[PDB]
Amino acid sequence: SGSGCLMTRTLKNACIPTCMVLDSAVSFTMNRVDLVLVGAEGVVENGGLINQIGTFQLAVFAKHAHKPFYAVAESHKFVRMFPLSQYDIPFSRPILEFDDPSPETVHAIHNELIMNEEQIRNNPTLDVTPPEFVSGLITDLGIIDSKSGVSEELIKLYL
Amino acid sequence: GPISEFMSTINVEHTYPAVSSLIADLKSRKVQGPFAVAVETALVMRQVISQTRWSTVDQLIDTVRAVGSTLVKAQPTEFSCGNIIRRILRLIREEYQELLKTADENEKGGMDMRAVIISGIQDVIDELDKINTDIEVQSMDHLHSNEIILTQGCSKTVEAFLRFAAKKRKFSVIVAEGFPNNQKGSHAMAKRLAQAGIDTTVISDATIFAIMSRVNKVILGTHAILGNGGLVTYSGAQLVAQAARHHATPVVVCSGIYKLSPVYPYDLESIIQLSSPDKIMSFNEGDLISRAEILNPYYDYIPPDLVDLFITNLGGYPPSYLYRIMNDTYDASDTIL
Amino acid sequence: GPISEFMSTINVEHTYPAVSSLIADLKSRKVQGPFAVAVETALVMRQVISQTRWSTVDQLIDTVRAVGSTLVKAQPTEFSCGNIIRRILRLIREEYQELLKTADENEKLGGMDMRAVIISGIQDVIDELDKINTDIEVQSMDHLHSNEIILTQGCSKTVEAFLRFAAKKRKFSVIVAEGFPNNQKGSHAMAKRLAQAGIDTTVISDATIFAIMSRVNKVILGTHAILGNGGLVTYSGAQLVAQAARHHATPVVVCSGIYKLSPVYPYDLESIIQLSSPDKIMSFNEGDLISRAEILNPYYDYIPPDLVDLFITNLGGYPPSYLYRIMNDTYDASDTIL
Amino acid sequence: TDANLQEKKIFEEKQVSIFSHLDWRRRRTTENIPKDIHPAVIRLGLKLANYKIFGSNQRCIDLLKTFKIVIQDYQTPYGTTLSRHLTTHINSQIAYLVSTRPLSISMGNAIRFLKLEISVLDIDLTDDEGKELLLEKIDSYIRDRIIIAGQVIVQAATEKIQDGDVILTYLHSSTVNDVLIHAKNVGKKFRVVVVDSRPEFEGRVCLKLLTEHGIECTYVMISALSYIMQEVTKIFLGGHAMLSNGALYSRAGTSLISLLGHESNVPVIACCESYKFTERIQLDSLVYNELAPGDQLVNMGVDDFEEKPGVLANWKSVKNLKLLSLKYDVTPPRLITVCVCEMGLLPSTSVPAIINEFKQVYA
Amino acid sequence: TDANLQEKKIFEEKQVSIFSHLDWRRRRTTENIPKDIHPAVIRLGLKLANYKIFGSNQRCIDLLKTFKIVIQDYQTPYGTTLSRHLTTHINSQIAYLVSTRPLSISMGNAIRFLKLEISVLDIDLTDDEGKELLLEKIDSYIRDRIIIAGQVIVQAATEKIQDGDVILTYLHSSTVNDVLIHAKNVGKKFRVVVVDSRPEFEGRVCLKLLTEHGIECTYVMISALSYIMQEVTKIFLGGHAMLSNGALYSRAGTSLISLLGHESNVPVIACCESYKFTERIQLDSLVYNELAPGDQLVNMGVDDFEEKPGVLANWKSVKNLKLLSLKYDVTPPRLITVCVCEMGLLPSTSVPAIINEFKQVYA
Repeated sequence: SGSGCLMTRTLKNACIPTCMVLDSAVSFTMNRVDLVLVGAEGVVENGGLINQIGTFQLAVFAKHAHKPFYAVAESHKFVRMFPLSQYDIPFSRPILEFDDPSPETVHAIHNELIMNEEQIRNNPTLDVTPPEFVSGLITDLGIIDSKSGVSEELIKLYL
Repeated sequence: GPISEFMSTINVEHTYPAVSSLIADLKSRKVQGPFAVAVETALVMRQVISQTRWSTVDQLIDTVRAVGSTLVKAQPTEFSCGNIIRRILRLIREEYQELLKTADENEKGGMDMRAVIISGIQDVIDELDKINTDIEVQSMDHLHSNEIILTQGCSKTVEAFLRFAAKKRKFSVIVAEGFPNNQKGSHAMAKRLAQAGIDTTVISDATIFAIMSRVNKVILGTHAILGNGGLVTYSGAQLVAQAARHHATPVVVCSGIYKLSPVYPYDLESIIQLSSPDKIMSFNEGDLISRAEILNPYYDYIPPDLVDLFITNLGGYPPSYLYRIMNDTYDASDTIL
Repeated sequence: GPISEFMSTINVEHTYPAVSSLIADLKSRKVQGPFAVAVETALVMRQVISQTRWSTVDQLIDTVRAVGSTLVKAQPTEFSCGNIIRRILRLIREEYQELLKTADENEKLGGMDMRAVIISGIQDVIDELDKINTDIEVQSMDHLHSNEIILTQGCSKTVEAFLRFAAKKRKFSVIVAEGFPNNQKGSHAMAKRLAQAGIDTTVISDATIFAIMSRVNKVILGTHAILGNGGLVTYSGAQLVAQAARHHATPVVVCSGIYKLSPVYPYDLESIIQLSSPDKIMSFNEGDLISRAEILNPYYDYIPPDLVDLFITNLGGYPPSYLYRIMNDTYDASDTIL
Repeated sequence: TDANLQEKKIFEEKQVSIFSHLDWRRRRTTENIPKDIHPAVIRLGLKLANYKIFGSNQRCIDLLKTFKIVIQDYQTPYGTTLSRHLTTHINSQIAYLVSTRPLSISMGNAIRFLKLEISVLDIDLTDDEGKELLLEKIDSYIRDRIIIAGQVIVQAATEKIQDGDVILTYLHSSTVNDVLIHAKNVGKKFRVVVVDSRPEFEGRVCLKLLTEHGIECTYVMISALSYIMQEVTKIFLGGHAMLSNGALYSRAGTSLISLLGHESNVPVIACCESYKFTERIQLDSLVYNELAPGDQLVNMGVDDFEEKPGVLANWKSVKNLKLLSLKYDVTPPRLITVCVCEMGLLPSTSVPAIINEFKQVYA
Repeated sequence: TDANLQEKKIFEEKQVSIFSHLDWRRRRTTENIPKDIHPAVIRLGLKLANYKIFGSNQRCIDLLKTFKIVIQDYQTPYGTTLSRHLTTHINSQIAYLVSTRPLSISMGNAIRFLKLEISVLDIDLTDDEGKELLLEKIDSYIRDRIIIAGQVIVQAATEKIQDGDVILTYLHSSTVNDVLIHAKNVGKKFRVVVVDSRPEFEGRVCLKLLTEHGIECTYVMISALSYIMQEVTKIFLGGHAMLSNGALYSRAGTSLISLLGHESNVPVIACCESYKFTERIQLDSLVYNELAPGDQLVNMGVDDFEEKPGVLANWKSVKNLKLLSLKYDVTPPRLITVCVCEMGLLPSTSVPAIINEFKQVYA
């Protein structure tokens, strides 16, 4: 998504210090953090989290690095979906497929050898954070840490 | 919205004298502990309702929603106070609504529900002088003969919890003197239940890890529980918690429900108070007390993901079910006062 | 480099008869288990050395380092065989280099008839094996204490004699999970023996492991072999004990001999675990079933080394992150593969 | 009986053995039976103690439609009315009906429900009045709480099955069997793993049932779990009951199944029905359990006690050596990823709220 | 000692109490001492039982410096040479000393070393030849094994200290103090946290030392660990011994320090010396340990000597009530990050190999 730069400016535009971090080196930064806060693009029944890819990439660190994890979610983002593992979610296009290399022959800041748009599409855009990693879930209904009241408030929504 | 923006201090001191009197005794620790805070809180509010002039209920709501915000400003950490308040607020709005409906039989004045609120308040009072009795019963469904229990720091609720089982079943218990604050009380407890025929073993507050190897269950009595199920317990209780988690030893909590509060632990540094360093270093080492930094925390915090079971005056419940007690005991608006 | 390239078939059977004779019993599992394999694997080479012709020494190692590759190709899983071999290879090259220096001890500047000492060196390791249980059971009193609750599985004779030692003086209780279906018979016998030894022994089903682990102090185990990564190749049903013990923070303890140690590395386990006949699991009679389903019965479990907390050896007690040092002081990295 | 004596020994049976408290006492015979006992209860009573592969759910049914006949054949004495005496009659049934085999949770909760509706009916209704609604109240309790919820679960459970799965069951759970059976008829492509254990191999009957529908199945004993789990993709579990903390209460190996599944990253789906839930709470699998006689362990081979001269056959007369076999253990929630009740797929920890969604329906 | 039927009495000390085996028997007075006891040994035996803060290193030193005096004052019974008889004399000194306080690991290993050099001693020497030799060996031991190792550890220890750190120690480790004072003398900019605990507040003297060198120090009891650890960034522990499994064996509160540190992501550094390594291992902190009299915590309050009584003064005669205080506890290795031996910074699990480097390539 590259949405970090947009998030960066919008914060810097509001006079607060920023420092972009490539998605590959979040772990090295955790010891320096005191709190981890991410948004929500969707919430399932079991307390899980549907957000942009790499959201779970963080919460495991916060877990292992013993740092808390909070996610901001609006009520109207709850969903009836209930994925078993951290993978079983409906996805449009085929994802993470391989090639077939028949016997032929086709042929440190290296900033221009990047995966093309095609092979980037093969990557997924969403990951899922299981509820065990969400120390706190904040909504318009309040903050919900039970991840069972997630469901009770959920049932209260679907009439 | 404190009361000062609704009534003047002298008027507060005149019409509601016990309030300011209690506020004095609150910030000055003349009253202390969660239980003693609760009982005195309702007794104050009882007289308040017993000596107040009002008309609408909405204005009556705004009054109690103000003194509490002031009353909680006294010593907020003793959440036992505010918990009693929010209980009354719901106790009003639902009593009002239940009486707003009987009057809507076919009519399609509205006050002097006084004594009912008092009778509703007294129902809270008589409920408290009972939590121990209501809690000490569920013991026989957990503690068994020859079991080994660890517990820290003279929690009265926990005392009668075990002494009940010790009447019929015989077993052992390890007591860690909640040093420095819970020192005196802890030794008394140990001495007390020792006479109750239960193998008692007093230890230093530091030998926790050594014995957790052969400890069956651990039992704790807190000072308060927060909205995330976190525990605000007396000094030095995260050790035994972390000691248990490292040994797969389950953690149980025997606490009344009034200590439950939906305040959310945003910043713990604004929660854990600090008492006098006299409790850990004498005034005499004048060289030291001038050359170093001495601190004595009153409370300790443990996060909920370390508790395995709660014991309440209502029953045993997992932490994930705690919220459904609050909505059944409090109202969401009265979270912030 | 197997021997079949160096020597043919019949010639081996004439000069080294017990070898081909053994291989039969080794693939047919007439001789099985680690101990019984080792002792036989040893005295075979005794005759081999006692009946071989050679001049230099590099040729001699090339012979034993060749037959073993076959002698382990028969049934590799019984690592006890090759372990005896790899130790023998060092035994001679340590002896050779040792006698190579008594030559230039004062020399101012042949290679044979050192068989009897090699045989005596071989004969030594045999005497060590009949000792293995004896110099291990004495380590019990440093761990087992009265009133303690112990859980074990199977019928590892080493673990048996381990406990019974403490049982003579101190009294306590154990829990025997029968190694169903394979370690069934031996387990029950062991339990009955543990009773007469004065142990509050209790036989439980193979599946009751999680139930009682909540109140189990230590768990003792005896494997079938230990691999290069410290992983354990043990009889069936042991991973249940390990995972249930770790999930209960219960300390895992392994009481194995040292000959079962082998530096072979567990590349793929699917080539390690073996499967006996399903007869041990489901009766042959249920003919409708055996035709309509896939039935399997293995008797080897694997546990990763990061699970065990302590090993008991004839040398002593050592953590898993130390076994390598035992290897290089007992084997030679040249003889890892065969 | 011996009364307080035989009720004091129980509270003397509290000593070294961590099973000192587990009630071993049984009655496998109709010898010295009392007369306050209806026949159909006795047959049921003998069914409990002697049937082996039976009663994850069928007990509650077989108990209820038996109870109807009890009340049907019952008639109140002329002196007191109906509700003033019926309970004492039923109380004398369950007391016998316990000594045959301790109550399940499915049975115990239903009893707790029946005694309520007894105490709440209006006195105006006569006998033939009072009886007739109870049966409906019972027949509804069966259809509403049991059978329908089953069909709801079976649908919802089969929903999250995917073509290509490899799923694992353990010891014939009539519910989970109905799932896989239903799964085949809808045309889902998959195959099943069946884990059996000693003593009474409750799993082979699941193999029979599944194979009689043409299902690619695999039969391996529990001690081979480390092996087969690599193949598996999903795990289904039918429980005896679920606990207020969210723990699943089922037979012996139910924990290890969930355990290795976690450490192999496969999910643990707990198919249980709502009324099986209980406000009870327990931490270790030894506080509350139920014993099976250790004699069944003597059977060395692969058959029920028959030509099995086990070397343990005299353990009853060998000191310091005593066999045993629990048939129920407590699996904590951290392994269970989801429970599927007729209220829908819920997180196991969300159980005790559902129980509170009943005391609202009931005053 | 009536005999070693008093050792049979120890064999009876294996009962229900977990501490039944832990030896309580001591002799803190010179009543009825035997004849064959050296004076300078008596003083030590008195210093053992009555001193506090007796650093595990100084004891080994003060033992050896005392041992030389024994041998220097020793004379063999002529006609029987020195080596044949020296041990029994010394063996009669240890048996006395242990009755004042059990041997530390820092001492026992030295004992097993000197007893070795006695046997290996060349017979073709004489007395004045022999005794003079091992005195240097003893002195060599003190030079190489402790003082230098001490002098090496500190240097390597303060090396990994970074300007701006916050160090946390606990209960006065002479080595840990020895490195802290070095850090200030090299201009390292930092500050120290000092954790203390009941009973004999051994941490105050660590505060006294560090303050007398002017360091921003902080004194809080251990029951505040949850609070203070957020400020901390590194942890230093001086151990009584390190186990061959990699576990650290130090004073009773050592474990919680390492535990709370891990769950707060701070490193744990074990500054220990090679001669305090042991071939043995421990799974529980109860099998091998030593006690202190429970009376010492009867005194509630901030003092120890001061006659401030308590509510437990009768605990000796109050059944079902007993006070105790273990002095040491193990610490699992996965919580120790590094061990600082004179062989450099090593992972704690590498301990037993180092012991082999002594057994091997030496004798």
